[PDB]
Amino acid sequence: VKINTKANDNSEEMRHRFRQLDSKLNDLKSLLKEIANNIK
Amino acid sequence: FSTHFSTLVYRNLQIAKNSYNDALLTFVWKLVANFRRTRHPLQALFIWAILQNKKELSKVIWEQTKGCTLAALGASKLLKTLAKVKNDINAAGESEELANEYETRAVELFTECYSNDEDLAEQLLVYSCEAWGGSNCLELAVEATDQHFIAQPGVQNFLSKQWYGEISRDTKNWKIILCLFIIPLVGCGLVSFRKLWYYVAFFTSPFVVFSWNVVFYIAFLLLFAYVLLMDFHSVPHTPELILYALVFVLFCDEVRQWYMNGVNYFTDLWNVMDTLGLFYFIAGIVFRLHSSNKSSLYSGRVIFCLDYIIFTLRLIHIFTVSRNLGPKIIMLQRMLIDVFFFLFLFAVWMVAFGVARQGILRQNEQRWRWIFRSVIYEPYLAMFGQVPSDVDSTTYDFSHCTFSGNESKPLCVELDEHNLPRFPEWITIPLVCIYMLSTNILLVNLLVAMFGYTVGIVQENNDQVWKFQRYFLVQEYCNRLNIPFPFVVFAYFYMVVKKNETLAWEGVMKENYLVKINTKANDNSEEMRHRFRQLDSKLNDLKSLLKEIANNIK
Amino acid sequence: NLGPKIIMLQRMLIDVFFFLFLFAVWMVAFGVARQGILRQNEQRWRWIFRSVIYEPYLAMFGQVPSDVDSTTYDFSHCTFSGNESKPLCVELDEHNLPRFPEWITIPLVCIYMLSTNILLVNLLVAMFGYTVGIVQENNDQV
Ligand SMILES: CC(C)CCC[C@@H](C)[C@H]1CC[C@H]2[C@@H]3CC=C4C[C@@H](OC(=O)CCC(=O)O)CC[C@]4(C)[C@H]3CC[C@]12C
Ligand SMILES: CC(C)CCC[C@@H](C)[C@H]1CC[C@H]2[C@@H]3CC=C4C[C@@H](OC(=O)CCC(=O)O)CC[C@]4(C)[C@H]3CC[C@]12C
Ligand SMILES: CC(C)CCC[C@@H](C)[C@H]1CC[C@H]2[C@@H]3CC=C4C[C@@H](OC(=O)CCC(=O)O)CC[C@]4(C)[C@H]3CC[C@]12C
Ligand SMILES: CC(C)CCC[C@@H](C)[C@H]1CC[C@H]2[C@@H]3CC=C4C[C@@H](OC(=O)CCC(=O)O)CC[C@]4(C)[C@H]3CC[C@]12C
Ligand SMILES: CC(C)CCC[C@@H](C)[C@H]1CC[C@H]2[C@@H]3CC=C4C[C@@H](OC(=O)CCC(=O)O)CC[C@]4(C)[C@H]3CC[C@]12C
Ligand SMILES: CC(C)CCC[C@@H](C)[C@H]1CC[C@H]2[C@@H]3CC=C4C[C@@H](OC(=O)CCC(=O)O)CC[C@]4(C)[C@H]3CC[C@]12C
Ligand SMILES: CC(C)CCC[C@@H](C)[C@H]1CC[C@H]2[C@@H]3CC=C4C[C@@H](OC(=O)CCC(=O)O)CC[C@]4(C)[C@H]3CC[C@]12C
Ligand SMILES: CC(C)CCC[C@@H](C)[C@H]1CC[C@H]2[C@@H]3CC=C4C[C@@H](OC(=O)CCC(=O)O)CC[C@]4(C)[C@H]3CC[C@]12C
Ligand SMILES: CC(C)CCC[C@@H](C)[C@H]1CC[C@H]2[C@@H]3CC=C4C[C@@H](OC(=O)CCC(=O)O)CC[C@]4(C)[C@H]3CC[C@]12C
Ligand SMILES: Cc1cccc(COc2ccccc2C(=O)N(CCCN)Cc2cccs2)c1
Repeated sequence: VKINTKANDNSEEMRHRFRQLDSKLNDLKSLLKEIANNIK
Repeated sequence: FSTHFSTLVYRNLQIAKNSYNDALLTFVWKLVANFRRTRHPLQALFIWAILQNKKELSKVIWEQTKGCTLAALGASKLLKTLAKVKNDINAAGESEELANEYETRAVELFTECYSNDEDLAEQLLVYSCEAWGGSNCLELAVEATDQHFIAQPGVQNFLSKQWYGEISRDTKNWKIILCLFIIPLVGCGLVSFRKLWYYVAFFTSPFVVFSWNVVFYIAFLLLFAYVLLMDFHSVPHTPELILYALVFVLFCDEVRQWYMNGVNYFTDLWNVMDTLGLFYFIAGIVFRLHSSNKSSLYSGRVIFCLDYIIFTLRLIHIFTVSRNLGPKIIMLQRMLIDVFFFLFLFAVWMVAFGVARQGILRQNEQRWRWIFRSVIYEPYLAMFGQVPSDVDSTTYDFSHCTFSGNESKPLCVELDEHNLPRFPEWITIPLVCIYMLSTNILLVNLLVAMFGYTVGIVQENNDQVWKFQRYFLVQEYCNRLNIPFPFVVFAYFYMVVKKNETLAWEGVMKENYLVKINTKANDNSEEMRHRFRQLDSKLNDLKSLLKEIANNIK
Repeated sequence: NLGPKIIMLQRMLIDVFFFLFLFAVWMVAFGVARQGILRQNEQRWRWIFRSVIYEPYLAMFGQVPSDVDSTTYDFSHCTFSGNESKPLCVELDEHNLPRFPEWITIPLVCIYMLSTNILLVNLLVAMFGYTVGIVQENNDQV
């Protein structure tokens, strides 16, 4: 477990979090587009 | 080649070829002259681009040539020789850097090749050149003193396999050395032949020939010493005739070396030493044959003694391949400057002290031998811990000195009106004390410190130089008849009386090496910014589409 | 306290062997040359080795071989024949004067002393210093 923690201490998860946020934003944009299409 | 070839570069190349010349310079010069006035067009283009200092274009052209290691080695040699003639300071760095870069490229490519298949790598190494420069990779690296390429594990392993010959490289040295003495032990399984026929295989190995030559040289030295010390008479006896016979074959080998090579053969120090030793031996024989006159015999004996010193000092050179003493012997020649500095300081102090003491003790010696004896020899002996003496009146005695120069004794000290010595001790004694302090202690300790620093500094690359010299010696031994020294005269007399899969594999490994370099460069892992920019552009496009949809709705 | 140093002691054989090799080469050369140019046909092995090896060996410790200069040479210690247990007398010429020239013997001994007593010992000191510096890293482990 200590070896695994030392390996994971890279702290590169920021890129993964940013990618997840971008995917969520894309999903929100798609939902907004669908709502706009439904309105018209 | 006719028009786009730079005129300045053309003139410089012409001057270098006409002035220095070399096995490769002549070839490139002739090719350039022919084109201006196997065809190998890629090699010609590579040379044209490299002679004009086009690093990137030269690298691009290099990736297309079939023989890449040989081309890189030739390029490094060409750049080094061109820089050796250049006078501009700025270009001297650029040419050296480019040559080093190409040498590194060749080293890396050969390391990649050897790690895949040793046999094919060795075949490529021995692969003869198709008139690229008239030589293969090893010869070009040697002529370009590319020590890195010769010091890498693959070339050293190849040289070791060639050196041990048929005998397996994984054979204990002591076992083979023991088997050398007792012949019948070779039949037994003590010695391997992994690589009757066994005898020929054992005796054709240059290792065994070298060992036998060492044994015979030691025996020759023993015989020489015995003749000098115990069996020297007016008329030479059988042992001295045997000694002359043994020297004759060495003289014949020296003449053969003079014939194969030329005046360049005398550039090396040890060849000069050998020639001087042989000439001294001949002069000693000439003096000795005058049995009637004893003075000639004594002169011949002295000449033989000096020649014996010369012969004996060569063991240091011959034993520079043992792999334990070799590196230290190689480093030995790296400490001349410290010795010269020490000798300079010591000589200055010696002259000053000797002249002062002789002047303040004795007047008008008029004999040169005693002048130098008192001025140089006695102060020189102080280096080893003995005081010059004669500086204090108490220990001085008049029995050893002579008032006149008729006898072979030092001149007596100047005496005053009362027949007492005239020199004052209160300046002589401090003088000798200061001289001893300066010479015996400070200088020796300073020399020790300088030797320590030099040893520390030069240990980094000593093994590389030793490996280069090992290659030289191994090639020298393999090049000659490869016969034991005492039995080479027969070979001389008889010979006088009577007398591309590899390139494709190299290209594939070159492509693999280029791909590896590209991967190493791309390992930066900076693509995250590009991915983020692409995501931002996609988001902007989605926003524009949403705005268009909203506009369409209203 | 002494253990690590004793352990490191066995790490300096190669330097000693190199020093002994060079010293032996020089010793043999100088001894043979001097014996040949001073005396002829000793015929006794013990004195041969005494003059060729032992006396030059003593030069390692700072004493000059001697017998190279005619001034200090005396005939009392030497014997013309080998009956006695003394070194053989130097070869004499027609006028009963020693025959060897000093202008080659003296430089020979000076060069030998310079090469052996000073250069070799200092080189050994330097090699010992380097070896001590290098091997101190893992001596405690051994
Ligand atoms: C005939 C009598 C008077 C001579 C006896 C003296 C021995 C001490 C000499 C004779 C031959 C010598 C050997 C001749 C050949 C070699 C091989 C040499 O080792 C290598 O060649 C290493 C090569 C490498 O791998 O680089 C070291 C010296 C050695 C053992 C010599 C060591 C000393 C020996 C045994
Ligand atoms: C003016 C008078 C005093 C004449 C003096 C001449 C000597 C100083 C010459 C004669 C023989 C020479 C030597 C022959 C052999 C050697 C060993 C050699 O040692 C090495 O080079 C070690 C490195 C290697 O050879 O691989 C260096 C030159 C030296 C001392 C030579 C240079 C100096 C010597 C003693
Ligand atoms: C006494 C007089 C009348 C004759 C002169 C004798 C010398 C010419 C001989 C006697 C023994 C020989 C030595 C026997 C053993 C060795 C060790 C040898 O060094 C090695 O074995 C290195 C091997 C390695 O490094 O592994 C070099 C030669 C040497 C000094 C030999 C060189 C010449 C010596 C001193
Ligand atoms: C650090 C180094 C360079 C200094 C050397 C220290 C001592 C070895 C020297 C310094 C001054 C010297 C002294 C200078 C003068 C004399 C008088 C001299 O006797 C005389 O006066 C000679 C005339 C006479 O009276 O007969 C005997 C030596 C002595 C004590 C010298 C002996 C050694 C001394 C103490
Ligand atoms: C009455 C007193 C105050 C006079 C000064 C006493 C000391 C300061 C003197 C006496 C002897 C001198 C020394 C005599 C010889 C030398 C070697 C000399 O070395 C060199 O300059 C290069 C040559 C070499 O290294 O041997 C340096 C100074 C030193 C130590 C001298 C420096 C000053 C010393 C110690
Ligand atoms: C005089 C003749 C007739 C008899 C021979 C006497 C020696 C056998 C004895 C006398 C005193 C002894 C020594 C007394 C003290 C010491 C120090 C001792 O070293 C330590 O104490 C190391 C301890 C540490 O490292 O902390 C090793 C033995 C030694 C040299 C002893 C070893 C043997 C010696 C020299
Ligand atoms: C041919 C003639 C001249 C015979 C010469 C034999 C000697 C050279 C032998 C006899 C006793 C030996 C010694 C017995 C004890 C020691 C101490 C020993 O020192 C160490 O190993 C220190 C490291 C440790 O022991 O932990 C090394 C071997 C040595 C010198 C031995 C090797 C050499 C000696 C003096
Ligand atoms: C740096 C080292 C290796 C060089 C040694 C320096 C001096 C110690 C040597 C160099 C040349 C030698 C000289 C060479 C020749 C002679 C003549 C010699 O006297 C003779 O001529 C003997 C015959 C006679 O006249 O009776 C006395 C020694 C001397 C001055 C030698 C004494 C010491 C000298 C100056
Ligand atoms: C008339 C003049 C111009 C002749 C040359 C004078 C000096 C350059 C000679 C005289 C004595 C020579 C020295 C005599 C002995 C040695 C030991 C020798 O050492 C070795 O090669 C290995 C053996 C060892 O280290 O002792 C190196 C050269 C050196 C300093 C010789 C180098 C050249 C020296 C200083
Ligand atoms: C003073 C003097 C003069 C000539 C020869 C020597 C002994 O030199 C060696 C001793 C042992 C092993 C090899 C050598 C050595 O290199 N040659 C080549 C010399 C190149 N000029 C001598 C050899 C003859 C046959 C095989 S080897 C010494």
